Amino acid sequence: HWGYGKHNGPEHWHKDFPIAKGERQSPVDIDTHTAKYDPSLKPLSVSYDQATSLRILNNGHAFNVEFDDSQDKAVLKGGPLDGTYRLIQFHFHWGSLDGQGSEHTVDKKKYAAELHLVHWNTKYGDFGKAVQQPDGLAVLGIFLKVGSAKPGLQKVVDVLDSIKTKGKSADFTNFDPRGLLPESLDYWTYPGSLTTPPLLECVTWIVLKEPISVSSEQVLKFRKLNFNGEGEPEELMVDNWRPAQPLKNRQIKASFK
Ligand SMILES: NS(=O)(=O)c1ccc(NC(=O)Cc2ccccc2)cc1
Ligand SMILES: [Zn+2]
Repeated sequence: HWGYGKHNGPEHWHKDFPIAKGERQSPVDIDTHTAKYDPSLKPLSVSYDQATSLRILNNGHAFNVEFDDSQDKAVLKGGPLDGTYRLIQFHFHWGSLDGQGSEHTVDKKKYAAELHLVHWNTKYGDFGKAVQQPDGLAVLGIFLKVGSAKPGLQKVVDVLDSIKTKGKSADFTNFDPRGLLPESLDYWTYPGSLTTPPLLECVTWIVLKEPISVSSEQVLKFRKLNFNGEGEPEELMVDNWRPAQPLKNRQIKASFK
């Protein structure tokens, strides 16, 4: 099965998922000097006040904090988007070292980690239908650098002991994802894909310019998770990122000058 190792990692994915070599794959390098300001972009609207988190799951590739997406409770709108996109889960990608771990890069710079807040377009009724549409998903990407702690991340860090291995879940209610956002909502946007198999070309990417800072102790706790199941040989869940893919016939737009 696919993963992030030498024998099943990103260079192999195309054999089971030929769209890996498609026309709108993610992540990409964001060349800041080549992105163009688009004055018609609207400000983002992040409306997370009624968010209902339910559960945290180690799925063997990352950990997901899942939300109740059966009503408009935590939604993303505006920016490049038409319509209302409901938050279904967030997760991270991270490195074995502070010098790598993000999926997107900025002028070839890699961050220590990257947060993905995954949303789907309510016009398609459910997530499984949305991933089959070119405008089905909107993923809000936020870079993490190592420095000061992010207080709003700590509740996530402290539950990780309970979901160390693949297939473990834990109750995770009343978590407020607003505590994971930076001050500014300035962003870059482009059309792309899921960054893991099945690599579907269904995502409007919205990547914030301002990173959040997390502490060394916080990211070290991410690196204690396991890709394996309980009772299987231990392999640390680190370097669960896909490298930058060719931009091809796309322009990255910026919301700011
Ligand atoms: N790293 S990312 O945010 O691009 C990203 C976000 C989500 C997924 N996968 C699913 O959510 C699972 C699924 C896929 C297809 C159909 C039903 C379920 C992979 C990558
Ligand atoms: Zn992701």
